[PDB]
Amino acid sequence: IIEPSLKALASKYNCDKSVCRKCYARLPPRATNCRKRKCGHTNQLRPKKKLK
Amino acid sequence: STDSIVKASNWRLVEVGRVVLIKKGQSAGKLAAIVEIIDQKKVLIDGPKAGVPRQAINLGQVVLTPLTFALPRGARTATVSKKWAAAAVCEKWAASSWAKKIAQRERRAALTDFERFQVMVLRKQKRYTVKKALAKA
Amino acid sequence: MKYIQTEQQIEVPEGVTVSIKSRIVKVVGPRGTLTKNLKHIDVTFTKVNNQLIKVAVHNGGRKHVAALRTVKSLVDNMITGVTKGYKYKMRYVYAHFPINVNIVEKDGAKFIEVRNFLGDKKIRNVPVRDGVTIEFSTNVKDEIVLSGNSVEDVSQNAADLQQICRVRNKDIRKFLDGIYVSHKGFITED
Amino acid sequence: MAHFKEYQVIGRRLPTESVPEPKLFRMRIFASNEVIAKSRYWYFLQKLHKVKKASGEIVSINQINEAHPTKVKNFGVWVRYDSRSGTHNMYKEIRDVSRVAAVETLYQDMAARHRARFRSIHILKVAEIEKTADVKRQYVKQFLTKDLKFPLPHRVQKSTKTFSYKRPSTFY
Amino acid sequence: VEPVVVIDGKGHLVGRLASVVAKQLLNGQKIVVVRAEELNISGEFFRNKLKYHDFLRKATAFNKTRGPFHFRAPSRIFYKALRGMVSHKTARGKAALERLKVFEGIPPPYDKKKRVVVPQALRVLRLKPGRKYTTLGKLSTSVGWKYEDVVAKLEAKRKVSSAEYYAKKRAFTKKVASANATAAESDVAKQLAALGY
Amino acid sequence: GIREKKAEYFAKLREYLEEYKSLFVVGVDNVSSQQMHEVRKELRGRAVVLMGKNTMVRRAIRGFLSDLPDFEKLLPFVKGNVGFVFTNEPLTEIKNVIVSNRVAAGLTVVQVYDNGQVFPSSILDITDEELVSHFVSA
RNA sequence: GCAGUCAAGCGUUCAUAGCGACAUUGCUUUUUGAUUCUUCGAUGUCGGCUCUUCCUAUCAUACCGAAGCAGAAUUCGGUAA
RNA sequence: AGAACUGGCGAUGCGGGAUGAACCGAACGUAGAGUUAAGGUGCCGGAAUACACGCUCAUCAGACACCACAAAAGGUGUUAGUUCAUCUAGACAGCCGGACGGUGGCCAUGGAAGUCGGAAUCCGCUAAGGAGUGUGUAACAACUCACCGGCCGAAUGAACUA
Repeated sequence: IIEPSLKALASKYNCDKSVCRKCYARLPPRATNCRKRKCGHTNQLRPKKKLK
Repeated sequence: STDSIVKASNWRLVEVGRVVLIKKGQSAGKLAAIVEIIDQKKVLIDGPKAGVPRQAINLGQVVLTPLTFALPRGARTATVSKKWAAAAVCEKWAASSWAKKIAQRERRAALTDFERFQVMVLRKQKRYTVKKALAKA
Repeated sequence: MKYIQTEQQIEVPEGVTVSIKSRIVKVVGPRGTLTKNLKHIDVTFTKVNNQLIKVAVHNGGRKHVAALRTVKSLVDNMITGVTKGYKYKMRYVYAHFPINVNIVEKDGAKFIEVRNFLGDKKIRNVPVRDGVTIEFSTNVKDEIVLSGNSVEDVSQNAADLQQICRVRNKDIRKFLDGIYVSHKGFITED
Repeated sequence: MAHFKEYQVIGRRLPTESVPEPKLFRMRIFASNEVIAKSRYWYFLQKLHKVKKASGEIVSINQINEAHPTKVKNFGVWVRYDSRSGTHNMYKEIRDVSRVAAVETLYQDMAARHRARFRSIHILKVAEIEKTADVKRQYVKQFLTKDLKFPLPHRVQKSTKTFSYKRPSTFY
Repeated sequence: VEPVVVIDGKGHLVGRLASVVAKQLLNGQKIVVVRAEELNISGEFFRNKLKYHDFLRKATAFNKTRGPFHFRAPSRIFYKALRGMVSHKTARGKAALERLKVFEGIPPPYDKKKRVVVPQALRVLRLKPGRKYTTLGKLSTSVGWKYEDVVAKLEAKRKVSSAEYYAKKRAFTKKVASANATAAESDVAKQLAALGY
Repeated sequence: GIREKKAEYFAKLREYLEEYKSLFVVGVDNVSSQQMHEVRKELRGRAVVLMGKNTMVRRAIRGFLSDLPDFEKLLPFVKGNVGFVFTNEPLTEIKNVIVSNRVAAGLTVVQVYDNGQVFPSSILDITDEELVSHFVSA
């Protein structure tokens, strides 16, 4: 029903990010270090896990 | 109009050959000229005219002027006082109302008691004149 | 290292009239006019011609250099926006529930309204800014576009909308419903 | 650790029947008096040769001054110092008129920035820079740029009195 | 040098203003301060809110009646810091805080007289640029001050009246400049001039 | 290896500057590699063409100032996208093969060099009637 | 007792979703300990009852984030007394 | 808890560390002046909102030994430095020009021409070119790179250190 282009688009805006291993934050999927204070602008991130 | 109107404030710039007042120290109230810049807070000045040596100094006790002249970097004292007087710059500072008030408060300090009474009565008569004058006007 | 002084160049072309005074910057062009207030910075403007302006920092630190650069980008955006216009297109998306988008006014407030958002009985409302315009496209479905000179207004209201269209409690990666911007260009230049 | 100066300290081992007139040895020192000059001379010569002051003698001390002291000038500076956790070499540069005030700012900067102190600090070497564009430090080459000039914005006006009846300025 | 001085907190900083003022009151110089709402402080609003909230929550656990009164007004805030600077427990502190008054806005008599400034407290010059700051009126209303608007209303009214007065006086002075230069170009004027006046 | 490569290019430039009695500095702006290869295939007769980084070209000639001293004023004209068309074949003919044939307007002749002389190619493109107006009017 | 670092390894794969070996750095005094300073010309010496308040190293409720989160339910986690 | 040297409290006031037996200072006849100690000079408080070179902005800032703490380990906040490499034979950034021929390279099929994919990674002429890093066409057409050159021109990056 929903097409691959809109799919990949909303994926970009939601699915393609990265996470802080400490504060669990919504980070750019290519960024380097954390943007948040408490995590100390650490560099310990992951890619967000994709479905199934 | 189509004319873009920028307004930049206009500041007294540090630069080569820049005429300057010394405000503190032994050479307080004197003039020198900056030749070359050491850093943001340090420069080289010389006042052979005014009798201030060639020296490095601080921009905090130094105060700038709206005046300036032109000069080749690295110049020594000969060329310094040379182009200085060639520019005839003390004359221009003399023309500076700034300096006029300088010498004003100077004289006013050097006044005498009887001079002050003189001033008193002079201003009295002047006042009467201006009173009735503006009273008419 | 306390950088001594720097600056950057801003293009004020034909058709443009910029008046700057005390960090208050008005600009005029075809589409209208735009004002901005940078009294939060101590940095100087300079004209060389109606084609060319600079803005300069004196005796500056790294942050302030960065501030200068971003301020260039600001005013240039202002220029481009009151000249070419700015245009932000979002596609609605849903797998089951069509995103019922409409517009309504209250005292002439002009709130966008949305319904049917994943079966929501909720009625979502987003105020519209002044100076901005909204359009429902025809050549393509659910291709809502907004436009205006004020890039601020445009981008921020677009995001306002796609933020109020935000699914709770669930996994977004499947529950992708909500609005998403597709493209941004200029009104002018097609 | 006060207003600085410069002295050449020269000393030798104490002569002997074996070695009358032993080798002399020189060092340029920066210090606020000949006293400290001799002191640090013994220090460095202790960390170089197996001598103590009661083993040697000062041939001489000579206070030094600059050739051309009304000349603003650049120097490269090679320094050793001692951090909390170790010790490090370093090369810095200065723009000033004299070696003296150069070292003055050198030390005060190593205090402000690195908080290494005179005792922690060792000079390896100083040299005025002949050529421009051989400077490596940009905070200097800035000042090297040709036909340079600038303002000094936000003037501040020292008040000697408490109140001024008028909103002051910085028009400068 | 006067029986009175009159200060605005405009562009000023609180601690330093209070410092000089306390020293001067102790030395016996009578003061009023007004336009207190236009005080300014270092740091951002949130930090300052936090500090006010520290002072706020710190009260007498078993009776907030007798514990530390937390005042909401810009006026009384500056007052409190002044009291911290002054020995308010003495007869001396009592008399000094009697000598002193502070307001916000600027009432009739104290508007018709003059205002002064104290460079040793001034935001514009004493702060270094690039650095943030704060205003007491916002802090006060944040932490419970009510009357921030009546202030601005009356102050607009009064500034209008005053700017009107100022321009009146300016035109008068320009007339006077004319009818004084007329005799400035006179012998007695030359006499006084070489006398230095 | 990169320095050996730049020196190899220099070797080509020197070999050519010495072996060939003329070279046409040719503005090669916007020229496609296919147009270049067609220039080569037509210039298989005599002319050989050499390109590269103009900085390396100027460095080559500045190094070759020791002998062949008169290449020095090629350097004010080693600018923009330009290359050398070295040759021994006649001026107007090589100029026509370069400018007219296999052109797209678009390779131009920025400068020509022959025996320590400087030609803007205009006197070279002068066809006739100039000697006529010179000999008749004198 | 609480919280962290590193990362062997589990997690079908997958060092680090959740966990985490061997090591290791701290914190709290709601544990016991240790001491014996105070008090033996006097501190009323379990427990529960009733009662108010404070803490947060948050169980729930508000809000958000992450997941080996399809939904549901669940867990990791932050703001939060 | 216990021993070694010395000095101190207890027997001992005063100045200061707010406060304190043990710190530092210095030890007392009763008074005057003066100079100072350690300590300090925004106000409380007597004393420079003194000067000067700089570091730093903390949504939990910091602020005087003794003395009422805080560590490992991390941070592209910030500062400075080292070492290594790229680069003036022209770097990188960044733009710009070419981004081809043998050649639509082979299989796969309605159509796949460097870019759905399966299988090979050659040669030419080149400053250079991938039998292509991707955009776009039903497929060509059209672009930007890999690779090379025009441009600015001196800088760019990596790892480290405190």
